[PDB]
Amino acid sequence: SPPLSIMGLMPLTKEVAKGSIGRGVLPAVELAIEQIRNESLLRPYFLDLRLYDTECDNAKGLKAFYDAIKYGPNHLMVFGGVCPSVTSIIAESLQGWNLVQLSFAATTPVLADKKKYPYFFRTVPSDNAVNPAILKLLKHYQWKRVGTLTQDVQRFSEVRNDLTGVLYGEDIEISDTESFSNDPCTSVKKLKGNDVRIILGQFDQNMAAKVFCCAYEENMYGSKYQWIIPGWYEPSWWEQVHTEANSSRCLRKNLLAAMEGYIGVDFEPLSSKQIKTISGKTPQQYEREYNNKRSGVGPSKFHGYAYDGIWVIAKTLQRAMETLHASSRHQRIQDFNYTDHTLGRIILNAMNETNFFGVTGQVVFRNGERMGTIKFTQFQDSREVKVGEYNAVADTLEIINDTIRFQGSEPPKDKTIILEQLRKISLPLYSILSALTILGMIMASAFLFFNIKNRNQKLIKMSSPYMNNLIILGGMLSYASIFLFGLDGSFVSEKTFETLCTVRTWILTVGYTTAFGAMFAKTWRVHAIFKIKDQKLLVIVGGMLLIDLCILICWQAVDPLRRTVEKYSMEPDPAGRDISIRPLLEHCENTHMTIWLGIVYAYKGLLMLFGCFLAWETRNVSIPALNDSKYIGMSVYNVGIMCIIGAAVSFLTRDQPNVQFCIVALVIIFCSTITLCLVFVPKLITLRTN
Amino acid sequence: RRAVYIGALFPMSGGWPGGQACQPAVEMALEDVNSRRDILPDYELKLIHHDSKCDPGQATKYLYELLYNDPIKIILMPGCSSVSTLVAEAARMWNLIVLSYGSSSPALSNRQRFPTFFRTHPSATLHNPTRVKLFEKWGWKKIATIQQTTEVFTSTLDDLEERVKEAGIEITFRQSFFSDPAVPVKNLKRQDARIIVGLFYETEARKVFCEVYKERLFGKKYVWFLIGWYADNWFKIYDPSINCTVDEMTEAVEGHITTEIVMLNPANTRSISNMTSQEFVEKLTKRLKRHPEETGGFQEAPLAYDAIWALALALNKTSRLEDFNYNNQTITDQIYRAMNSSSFEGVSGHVVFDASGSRMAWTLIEQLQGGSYKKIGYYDSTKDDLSWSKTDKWIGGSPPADQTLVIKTFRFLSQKLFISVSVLSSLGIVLAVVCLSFNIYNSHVRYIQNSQPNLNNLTAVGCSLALAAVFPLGLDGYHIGRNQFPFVCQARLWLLGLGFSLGYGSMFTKIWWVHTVFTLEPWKLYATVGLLVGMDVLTLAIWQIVDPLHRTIETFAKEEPKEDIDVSILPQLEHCSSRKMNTWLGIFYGYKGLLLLLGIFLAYETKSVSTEKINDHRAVGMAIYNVAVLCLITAPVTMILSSQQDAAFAFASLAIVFSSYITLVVLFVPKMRRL
Ligand SMILES: *[C@@H]1O[C@H](CO)[C@@H](O[C@@H]2O[C@H](CO)[C@@H](O[C@@H]3O[C@H](CO)[C@@H](O)[C@H](O)[C@@H]3O)[C@H](O)[C@H]2NC(C)=O)[C@H](O)[C@H]1NC(C)=O
Ligand SMILES: *[C@@H]1O[C@H](CO)[C@@H](O[C@@H]2O[C@H](CO)[C@@H](O)[C@H](O)[C@H]2NC(C)=O)[C@H](O)[C@H]1NC(C)=O
Ligand SMILES: *[C@@H]1O[C@H](CO)[C@@H](O[C@@H]2O[C@H](CO)[C@@H](O)[C@H](O)[C@H]2NC(C)=O)[C@H](O)[C@H]1NC(C)=O
Ligand SMILES: *[C@@H]1O[C@H](CO)[C@@H](O[C@@H]2O[C@H](CO)[C@@H](O)[C@H](O)[C@H]2NC(C)=O)[C@H](O)[C@H]1NC(C)=O
Ligand SMILES: *[C@@H]1O[C@H](CO)[C@@H](O[C@@H]2O[C@H](CO)[C@@H](O)[C@H](O)[C@H]2NC(C)=O)[C@H](O)[C@H]1NC(C)=O
Ligand SMILES: *[C@@H]1O[C@H](CO)[C@@H](O)[C@H](O)[C@H]1NC(C)=O
Ligand SMILES: *[C@@H]1O[C@H](CO)[C@@H](O)[C@H](O)[C@H]1NC(C)=O
Ligand SMILES: CP(=O)(O)CCCN
Repeated sequence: SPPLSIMGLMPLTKEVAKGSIGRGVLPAVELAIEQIRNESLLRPYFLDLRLYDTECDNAKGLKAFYDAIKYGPNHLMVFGGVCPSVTSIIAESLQGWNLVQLSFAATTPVLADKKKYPYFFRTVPSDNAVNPAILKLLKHYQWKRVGTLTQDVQRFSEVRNDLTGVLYGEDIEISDTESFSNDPCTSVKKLKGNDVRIILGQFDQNMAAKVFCCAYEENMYGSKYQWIIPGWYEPSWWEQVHTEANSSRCLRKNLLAAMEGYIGVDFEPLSSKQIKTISGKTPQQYEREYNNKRSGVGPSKFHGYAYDGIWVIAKTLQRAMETLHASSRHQRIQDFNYTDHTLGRIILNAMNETNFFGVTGQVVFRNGERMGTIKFTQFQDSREVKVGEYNAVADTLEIINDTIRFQGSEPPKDKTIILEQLRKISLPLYSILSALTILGMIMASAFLFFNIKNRNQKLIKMSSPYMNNLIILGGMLSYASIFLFGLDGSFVSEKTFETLCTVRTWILTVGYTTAFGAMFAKTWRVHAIFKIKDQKLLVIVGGMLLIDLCILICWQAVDPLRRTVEKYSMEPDPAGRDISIRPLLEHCENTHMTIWLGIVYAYKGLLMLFGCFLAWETRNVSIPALNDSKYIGMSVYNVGIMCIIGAAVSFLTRDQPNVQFCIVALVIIFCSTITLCLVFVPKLITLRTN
Repeated sequence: RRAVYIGALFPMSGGWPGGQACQPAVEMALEDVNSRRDILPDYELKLIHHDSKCDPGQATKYLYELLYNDPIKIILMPGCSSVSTLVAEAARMWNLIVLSYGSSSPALSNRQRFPTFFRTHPSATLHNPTRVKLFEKWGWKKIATIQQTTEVFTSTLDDLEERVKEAGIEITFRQSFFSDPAVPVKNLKRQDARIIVGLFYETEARKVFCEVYKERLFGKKYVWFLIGWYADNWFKIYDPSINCTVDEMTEAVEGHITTEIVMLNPANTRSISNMTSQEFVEKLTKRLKRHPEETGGFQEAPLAYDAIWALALALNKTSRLEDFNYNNQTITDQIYRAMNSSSFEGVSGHVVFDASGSRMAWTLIEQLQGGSYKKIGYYDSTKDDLSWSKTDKWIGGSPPADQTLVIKTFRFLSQKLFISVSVLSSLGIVLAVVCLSFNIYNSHVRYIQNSQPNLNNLTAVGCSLALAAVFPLGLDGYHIGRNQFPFVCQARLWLLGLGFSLGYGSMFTKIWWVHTVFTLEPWKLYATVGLLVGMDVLTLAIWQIVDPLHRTIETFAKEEPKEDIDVSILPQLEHCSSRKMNTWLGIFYGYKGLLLLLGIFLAYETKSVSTEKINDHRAVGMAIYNVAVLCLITAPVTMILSSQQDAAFAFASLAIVFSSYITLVVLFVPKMRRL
């Protein structure tokens, strides 16, 4: 039974700070060989394991490596290596002799580049097996606005570089990305100014006290935030790193209430369930046997991820040894002068595929890295508790429910609420103006009653019935316009809003026409005085109104002047809590607002100017009591001035919707009451004289 | 003669091919040191060289080959930095001496970890006294870095960020990558930095510049800082490991800044080997085979040429070296004591490798224009010398910057709207005083029959002082509005408070009498009017001397001028106001408006006759009604409209001019009527 031996390098003495770890894993392998020795799968051979010392030092490690090469038998693979520098130095220079290295505690991310590490495998989930599980947890709580805060070391930059490639494809965006070297909370102040609420951190154990105290001053705690932190720190790491001979810049009792309920992400040492594994015993059997197996050496947390790795090595060698050739193959596995490249290839390619249930679940690989299990923890009452699990082959996340909680009564939100709001008219103003217009309508009804009452009285001058009736009918029809103007979107429900603005224009144009006709009747008399028909002047004012009204009705039949709406996003806190509200307001416009409105406004201005010329020319035509050429003149000058003011005002006050309504209302109501009183009340006083 | 052996690693490919110019140079040195009978009477030196590409794998294999072969070796001569660090860390267990010649890591200065290490190459922190200088000439404060994660660049970046803290400049954005730089460049583009300093190898230089082409992070507002010891055409070679093309790098590397260190004595001296410097240059260029412009590692030949001579002089200083084992100490310390006390002159000036480094002084700065290299200017570290040459060609003749923001006050039409109002005021201000003069000199029976002209002189003076108030109203920050701006608004307020009150009172007292007479005069009404106006005078002077209106800036308008410059304008507008205005102005306008309504009430309450005094009541009633309605319409508008660019000035000016015109015509129509 010729033997075959494998090399191992680990710290051994007690004078170092990381020796017991080695002294933590030496009994576990001491079981597995006996378990082989009780079955002897290698029947014509015998397994041998050589152990040496490195003390995680380059000079001594390289000397021991060279001495083991020079004065040793034919070795096949190398297994071990715990210090994060000598491991990399070996693996980067492992290709010259064609061996494969297997580690069980090296969790540094630089060993993931298989462009310069072709011959390196590990049986422990590294720090890149955390990035999938967290994303799926987000898909359990719908968190999308997230911010990252990282240090600047190698392992904390490899994780941040891997996060984009893992988190690519989904609808989650990284809002901020900061990096500090000695002062963290200048960027904590930038994250405060950017208003983030979910924080994922990557920094070592030492910087955490400083980050949470200066982050505590900026108030990024309470029931409004959530921190995701790596969790391979030693237990109770805060009751003593905070003391640090004084570390006065942040005290204890104003920090324990600040770092409340952060989420820690780590891996899991053992399996909770029970099936029949590859050995033939339960995980409980192996844990009891290990716990009564050691004599006085304190326990470690890595003896399980290496106890299965040794059995992995035995099964790969057994699956690689038995190829088709036998005699030449035993000559070929005893002629190994470290030059057989083909033997290295058949070892790597046979180790590449492996699938069985070990002691930490199924042992399956992906590009060298083991698919494993992830454990979640949360901080409650100055202690850490386990809250979840994440499978990798089934891609499920199990939450131990009846345990987790939150500071409020619900999960927090990623960002505040955007609320759109319309700007409404004041209801007391609308009620008052509507009541005043209604009173004017009633007064107009009384005036029409008077006009109809003495409709057949010789003392009524028997002159201009129809023109005064038409003036007062135009005024009655115009008061309904200011009744109709002050609408709102809540009281129309977008049912008649697309029609009321252009029938407002309809009624308005009718009012303009009747106004200009009662204007023009005076100028007709002045044209007669500056030198056949019963109803032709009425006919001609109707013809003018009809031609300019069909001009409007067809122009607007073609013009679908409809509703629009703009917004002004300057959202403050009105209620004081957090709902950001923005204002938006509607309109009724068209794509040709300059041409058509400019044309109609210019023609109304031309009519007003012709009336102004007639009023300038005529002051006294010696008219008898049948005419009242002075009141009409006073009315037209007060109308032209009031209109050209209300026009320039309504074209200007666009950003104040609660003054232009009251302006157009006062100019219309005031103009109409003054015109009707100046027309009517001299006759009213005459009738009062009787 | 006996023979001794040295071990050497010469990198001839990879991230820094130097050996192609360094292997013949050492081969030019041994034949000169083995020909002088002074330094070695009974010994010969032999060389065992090996290629490494400065990759740690082949380096480890050949190191194992050297340490366990025959015969026994004496010194090792490493190459690139990853092997120099590996050999220096590993050589403590065999008691050897490491002498590097191309490593420039600052972390090799820590003598506690590296006891037996010497080098002739200077430290890499010599670039940091330079870069800060180019940061003070062009005036920048926000930069950004990108590096390849080897400790040689981390320590240099640490020293730069340590020494930049004193000049006020501060780092803002850091990035890192180990082998694939796509995500840091994408994030840097998304963060939009403008001044970038790169620290990476040559092949990663190509694999980042084709991806900076693929992310459009170049052009007019981006500055790139690089290293200087690359080849002259390090982008004109064919590389199958990339997808980019040559014109996508020709447009990518235009306008970057490179810094290097000079390495040759420019003077004309005599060395220790009886040879000047350009004759040495001529012999070396003759021994090679390709052109010296593209031969890698051409600048570092005299350092290796002095690195051999120093050990030669040291070996003459020791002068029993034939039974040297790998476990005896008394020779390693004897040679160490002989090497610590050595200093002489060689080819690179005086050679004294015993310091904390930093024995060279000068540097050299270059830029790339049109596919050609150009030397900008030298530098000295000690005496702060800076031999500028004025040849830097930016885009537009000026270097870029980050982004800024200008502050702009508003103005208005200082000619068209102002000179027209001024001439329109001047047309009437003289007619006012000539009609006043006509009121003065016309001592006439019928004018005595009309009203007493003192109350018309009051109205005229009031309207004159009101008319002479457009000039304090139209002036702004264009001419005078620097210091006595509160006094310009004060002039406005004094003129306004006088000129309205005087004329309105001079009408109101006439209307008061013409009311109270109808259904003593020479002294009763005038004195109570004088009292009333002095009351009005007191009201302005009370809260004009207790809480005046000095200045107030209002800023509303937004960012983003969206012009061809990235600058951002912030518009504001200044006007004269106290802390509280909407109470005092409101109460004064209402208290005056009540008096105006009372005046129109008194004008309405009797219009019928006039007797023995004057009969101007219809005209003065119409004029005061017109002025009243015009003021009542115009005045509450200018309080509402805050955009006073073309509305609030124009409305008030039109109101003032129309009121003045109507007052004048109503006042001096009956004179033309009666004459
Ligand atoms: C290399 O070393 C040699 C010496 O071995 C140098 O040649 C020497 O050059 C000097 C002038 O610089 C010569 O001085 C002259 O001496 C002659 C008589 O020998 C005399 O007639 C002249 O008036 C002058 O004094 C000297 O002779 C000569 N050495 C020999 C042996 O001839 C040479 O300059 C050195 N090269 C460099 C680059 O320094
Ligand atoms: C090592 O084993 C893995 C897994 O068996 C191989 O990955 C490939 O995985 C896909 C996914 O099912 C299969 O469809 C392919 O057939 C696998 N390729 C094979 C078996 O060659 C991986 O390729 C293997 N590597 C080597 C070098 O053989
Ligand atoms: C990167 O390079 C690959 C080559 O490996 C490109 O694939 C080629 O694409 C061109 C089209 O531009 C084809 O004509 C070739 O036949 C392709 N060759 C192969 C081997 O695929 C690839 O398109 C390139 N991608 C980018 C983004 O540049
Ligand atoms: C270094 O080399 C020089 C020159 O060979 C040695 O110089 C000595 O020079 C004097 C001059 O008169 C001679 O008498 C000596 O004989 C020389 N020394 C020897 C050993 O020959 C110098 O000694 C050497 N340095 C040493 C040996 O440490
Ligand atoms: C090795 O050389 C160094 C040179 O720096 C020695 O350090 C001393 O450096 C100071 C610097 O001002 C000099 O004044 C001393 O003369 C140096 N001492 C000596 C003995 O040269 C250092 O002492 C040397 N010797 C060792 C380390 O054993
Ligand atoms: C700082 O030192 C004083 C002196 O003993 C001590 O009372 C105090 O607790 C220290 N501060 C902290 C945070 O431990
Ligand atoms: C999970 O939590 C829910 C609360 O919504 C509870 O009703 C249910 O029983 C829990 N399931 C467990 C603890 O298995
Ligand atoms: C990183 P290194 O100083 O060893 C190579 C320097 C090349 N001039």
